[PDB]
Amino acid sequence: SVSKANVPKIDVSPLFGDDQAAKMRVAQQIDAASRDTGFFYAVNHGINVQRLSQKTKEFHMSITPEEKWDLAIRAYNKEHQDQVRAGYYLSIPGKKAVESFCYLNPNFTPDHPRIQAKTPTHEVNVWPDETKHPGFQDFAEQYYWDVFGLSSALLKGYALALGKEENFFARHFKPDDTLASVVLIRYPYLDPYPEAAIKTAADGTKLSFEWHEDVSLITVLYQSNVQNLQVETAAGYQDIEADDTGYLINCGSYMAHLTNNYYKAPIHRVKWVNAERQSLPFFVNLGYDSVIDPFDPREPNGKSDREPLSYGDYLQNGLVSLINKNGQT
Ligand SMILES: N[C@@H](CCCC(=O)N[C@@H](CCS)C(=O)O)C(=O)O
Ligand SMILES: [Fe+3]
Repeated sequence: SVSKANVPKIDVSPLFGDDQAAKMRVAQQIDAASRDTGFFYAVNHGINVQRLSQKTKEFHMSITPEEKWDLAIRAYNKEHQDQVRAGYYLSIPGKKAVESFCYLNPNFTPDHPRIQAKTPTHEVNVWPDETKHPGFQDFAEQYYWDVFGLSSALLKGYALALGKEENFFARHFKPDDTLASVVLIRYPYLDPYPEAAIKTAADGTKLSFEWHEDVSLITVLYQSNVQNLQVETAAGYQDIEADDTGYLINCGSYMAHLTNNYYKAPIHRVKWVNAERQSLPFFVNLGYDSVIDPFDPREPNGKSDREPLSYGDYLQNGLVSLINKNGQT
C-alpha cells in the first residue's frame, strides 16, 4: 500500500502579528515544507471552518435542478456566454459525479473597470435567489474576505521564506483586483457509483481527478475529514492525511515559475472515495497585470533564465490547459 506524505502542521498565527522573529520561524517551516512534499497544514488560522462547512452543506443539499441550470457556466448552458469561470458546474448522473459552484472577487461588479472592458478572466458572480438560500450570498462573500485575509498572511510567510520583504507577493494581492476564486465542490455518495465517473491511474488507483499542478500562486484548501488526496514524490504517490481543522496549503505553477522551480508546484491527484464530502479550495491569484520578475533563490546572484509572465496571461492559458488535460469539471 501507499506511504503517508510528510505534511507538517505549521502554526501560522505569528503571520497576523508584529513579532518579526516569530514570523521568520514560521517562514522557515514554510520553506522546509515547500522544498519537501510541497504541502503543509496551516493551523491556528482564525477561520471558523465548521460554520463554513455547515453553510456550504445547507447550499449543496438544497439547491434544485432548476436553479443549477439557471446558474450554470457556459459549458452546460449555451445561454450564459459570459460565464466561463463563475457559476454552477453540473454533475452528469451516470457519468460525472462531482458538482461545484465557483465564485470570484465580490468587487467585480458591473461598474468595475475590468468588467466594463470585458477583460478575460473577470466576471460578475451569479447567485441563487435570496428567498431560497437565505444568507448564502452574504456568508459566501464574507468567506471570500476571511480566506483572502488568511492568504495574505500566508503570502507574507512565503515572501520571508524566499529571502524577500514581507509584502513581496501581498502587494500584488489586492481586494480591488484579485483574480482569486472560491470553489464549493460536492463529492457525492452514490450507490451504485457509476464506473464511468471513476478514472483509473496508471498504477491502478481509482481517481475522481487525475494528476495536475494547480493554476494558482498558492492554493488554500478546506476539506472534509475523509482522506483522498495524493502527492507525487520521489518515492511515488503518497497519501496526504485529512485534517478538517486546518487548511491544506500548496504552491501552484506561478510560484514554480517565479522561483525557477525552487518551490515546485507539487503534482497531486484526488482518489475516488464513495463518500458525501466537501472540498472548498481558494485559488490565490494576483491581478490581471501583476508581474513579478522571476528569480532563483539557489543562485548567488538570484538571476533566472525565465521570462516575466503577467498573471492574467498565466491564468487564461492555465485554465484552458487544465480543462484540455483533465476535462471539464
Ligand atoms: N474554476 C476555477 C479553477 C478551478 C481549477 C480546477 O479545476 N482545479 C482542479 C483540477 C482537477 S482536474 C483541482 O485543483 O483539483 C477558477 O476559474 O478559478
Ligand atoms: Fe489541485
